[PDB]
Amino acid sequence: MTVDVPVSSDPYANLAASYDRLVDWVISEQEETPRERMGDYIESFWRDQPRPVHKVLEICCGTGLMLGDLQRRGYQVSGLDRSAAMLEQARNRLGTGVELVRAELPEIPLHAGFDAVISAANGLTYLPGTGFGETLAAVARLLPPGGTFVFDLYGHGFFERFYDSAEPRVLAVELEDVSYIWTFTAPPSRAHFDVVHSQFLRTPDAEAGTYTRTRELHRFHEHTHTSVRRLAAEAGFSSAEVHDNWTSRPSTPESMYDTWTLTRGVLE
Amino acid sequence: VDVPVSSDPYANLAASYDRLVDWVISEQEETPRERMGDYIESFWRDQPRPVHKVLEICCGTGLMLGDLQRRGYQVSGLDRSAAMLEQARNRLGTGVELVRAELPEIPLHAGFDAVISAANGLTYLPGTGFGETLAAVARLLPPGGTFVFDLYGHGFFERFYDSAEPRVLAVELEDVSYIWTFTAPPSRAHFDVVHSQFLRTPDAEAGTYTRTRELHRFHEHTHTSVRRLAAEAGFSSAEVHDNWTSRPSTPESMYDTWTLTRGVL
Ligand SMILES: Nc1ncnc2c1ncn2[C@@H]1O[C@H](CSCC[C@H](N)C(=O)O)[C@@H](O)[C@H]1O
Ligand SMILES: Nc1ncnc2c1ncn2[C@@H]1O[C@H](CSCC[C@H](N)C(=O)O)[C@@H](O)[C@H]1O
Repeated sequence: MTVDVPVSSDPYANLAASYDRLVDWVISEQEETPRERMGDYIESFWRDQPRPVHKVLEICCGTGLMLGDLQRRGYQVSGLDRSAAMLEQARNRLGTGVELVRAELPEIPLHAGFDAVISAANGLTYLPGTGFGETLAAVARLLPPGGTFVFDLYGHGFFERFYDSAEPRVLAVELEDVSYIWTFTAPPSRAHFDVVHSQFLRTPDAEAGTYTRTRELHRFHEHTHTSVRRLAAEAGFSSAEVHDNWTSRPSTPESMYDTWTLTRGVLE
Repeated sequence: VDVPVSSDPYANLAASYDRLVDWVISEQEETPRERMGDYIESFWRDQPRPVHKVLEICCGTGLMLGDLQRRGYQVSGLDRSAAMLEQARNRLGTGVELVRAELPEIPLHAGFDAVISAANGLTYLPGTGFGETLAAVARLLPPGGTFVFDLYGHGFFERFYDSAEPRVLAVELEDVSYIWTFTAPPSRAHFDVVHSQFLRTPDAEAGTYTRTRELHRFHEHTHTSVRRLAAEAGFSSAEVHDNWTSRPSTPESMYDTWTLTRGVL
């Protein structure tokens, strides 16, 4: 339909069952960092901090790809996501002993503290500026002095790559049992950035060649370096560094993904 | 999942083709039929013999023929696709002669003042059938009669077959979504596009689509080859320009427009 696709309460509800396979493709062809290398970066940062990390929360934990990596390294992990469908996959991966809470950021209905909080593979880009700042504030209240918060965002280069003309760009891939078509549009103001995620899955109990299309609107926000630094300071983080895509290289106007390392200050 | 060449690659596309052409025009530099007709008419007005009877081979759904019909020419069409010709018969009416045949066969029993082929149908012919088609067209024309057609230019093959991984292009249109995958063998003897098409399923609940996949197999005919085959067919002149303009053709051209003139016997 040429008419606009509305924003659903859970844009991942139809994707959760095929998400892990799609991640494999984004890692191969769209520079997304493997969760093992994200974990290596996170652990290296933690090892530079004076307080040891044991309890870890991931917000926007999705199907648990990042949490599963940390579980295998020996951490006591917990997850939060707004999508029941994603969390069902995470439950299968992590087992029944891991706490997984369904909540929509900036709400974090957890009272006990964590030694560290993370968010991998760009979930925080779904938050508008106001809710992003409130999420940083909520994460700060879970951390002790010196505790860390490590997350990624789409970098400036992502927005310039996929929103560079009045005419929308289209990206597609055909995988074994699913075809995806992504159409990227943004308002003239560029206040947010939309992707229509069209997914074609074979229709069960139907003649060969039959597919069911579902469409979901994924609405992204660019959080600039200057805004992230301001909101981190407001939330009570005494330092905030950014690097290019889970490496030690500087973040630049070309970066496709930015990786933020925040340290909680000493004022409660 | 490999796709073979169908006898009619356009059978599943004919019903959606005119709308797809609107998108190619707005995004892939295909020339509107009115501007192709303008170019053709300007070329004809440089010839000493007036043009009235016009045949288009690879006439498809009749978009080019409809433009010339509007201008007053007596038009005829040839295409191998019954599905495409059904659309052409709707646009042009029942009085226009439309013949189903696969080039190089042209089963017609009278000549034309001019022959055309618009929007790159002749790129589906390999070298041998392309040369035989030029020979068949020459035999429809009087001395000095002209043949105007387009081909994919060198820039098209460079743009879509240079990457280390096969290029994928896509769009969602009205009731149909397309994914195109561009591959070529190492020999580069031909150039393939797999046309993966999701078309709404009639009488099914909303969101049901039927996928069909068609192989479109293209050939690059170099300028040297075209001039050689034009000479062999009996054309005395053969000029090439960039995409239906008077600008010269270059290695960067996406579309080449050929203007051939039949020689004297
Ligand atoms: N406001 C919000 N509150 C909670 N979860 C959110 C959210 N906005 C997006 N998400 C979640 O962000 C996730 C992004 S996909 C990333 C999943 C996982 N971290 C991984 O490494 O693969 C989705 O599961 C989505 O449901
Ligand atoms: N060998 C062949 N013989 C006859 N028609 C052919 C052919 N190879 C390709 N075609 C036809 O070439 C057409 C290309 S599409 C172009 C259609 C029309 N000239 C227009 O201006 O839109 C299709 O209709 C296809 O069926």
